[PDB]
Amino acid sequence: QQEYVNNKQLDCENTYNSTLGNICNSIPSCQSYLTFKSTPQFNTPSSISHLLNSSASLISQSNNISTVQTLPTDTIITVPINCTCSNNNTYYQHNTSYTIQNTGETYFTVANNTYQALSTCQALIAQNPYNERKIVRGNNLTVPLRCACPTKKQSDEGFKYLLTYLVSEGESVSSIAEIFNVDPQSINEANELSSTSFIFYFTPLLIPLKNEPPQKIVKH
Ligand SMILES: *[C@@H]1O[C@H](CO)[C@@H](O)[C@H](O)[C@H]1NC(C)=O
Ligand SMILES: *[C@@H]1O[C@H](CO)[C@@H](O)[C@H](O)[C@H]1NC(C)=O
Ligand SMILES: *[C@@H]1O[C@H](CO)[C@@H](O)[C@H](O)[C@H]1NC(C)=O
Ligand SMILES: *[C@@H]1O[C@H](CO)[C@@H](O)[C@H](O)[C@H]1NC(C)=O
Ligand SMILES: *[C@@H]1O[C@H](CO)[C@@H](O)[C@H](O)[C@H]1NC(C)=O
Ligand SMILES: *[C@@H]1O[C@H](CO)[C@@H](O)[C@H](O)[C@H]1NC(C)=O
Repeated sequence: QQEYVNNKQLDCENTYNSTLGNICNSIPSCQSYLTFKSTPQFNTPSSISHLLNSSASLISQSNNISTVQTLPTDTIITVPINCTCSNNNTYYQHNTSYTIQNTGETYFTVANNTYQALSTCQALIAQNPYNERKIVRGNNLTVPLRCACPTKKQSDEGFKYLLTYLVSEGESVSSIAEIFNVDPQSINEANELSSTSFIFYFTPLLIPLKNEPPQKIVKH
């Protein structure tokens, strides 16, 4: 289980435990997965791997695609990543780097737009030295991407991986669970939600997996 960010990552002026990162509460190193929607700029295994610090061969393997193909805009892909503990072993995160392309970008646009909510403004503020009001083109940010490793309880239940899923409008825990062939209660467990809680678009949600994720993700 990890606490759900619950749209606290919209409130960049305040610090919330969940927005600083998933807590290192299990094994210190594991294989994990992110998801990512291709865009005109990030439309190939090489460009996406560079942004997210994965490899083109891993993306090719996980999605059953060529390492050199383009992807139609808005294709959801899985991205295999290491997940390990960082910052005095406090957080599970996967580090990557991002150089600001245009002055005007902010910690929020980096976390929410460029990285599609795979990180948070608060984690970027906490883990970088730049004045949040004066970020400029060329600043090279460390971006702590959200991931986790299964807890002992989840492993005992048969979960091999956790995958960080990006919620879109019109999804429910049941529709997301159908993608991965898991019980939605296991998604609730993984995110410290109940069947009465809500999930929100443009937030990351951990999906516990018994097997590798499907090679093609279709929301509906
Ligand atoms: C956040 O975590 C710390 C230590 O883990 C502790 O203050 C408490 O459990 C949480 N509270 C707040 C206000 O963040
Ligand atoms: C995993 O960690 C190794 C060693 O730090 C690093 O070289 C590699 O880029 C990482 N790969 C992924 C997919 O996270
Ligand atoms: C990830 O980035 C943080 C913040 O700069 C750093 O403290 C940590 O050592 C990094 N972990 C790596 C590179 O494995
Ligand atoms: C990729 O992740 C590894 C740790 O797994 C880290 O050492 C390396 O600095 C990262 N690369 C980038 C470009 O941030
Ligand atoms: C967050 O990013 C999405 C694209 O991933 C964008 O559509 C949305 O406008 C951004 N959220 C805010 C509050 O600006
Ligand atoms: C930003 O830093 C990373 C390592 O933290 C490095 O791999 C990358 O080349 C740097 N970006 C630029 C544009 O120099």
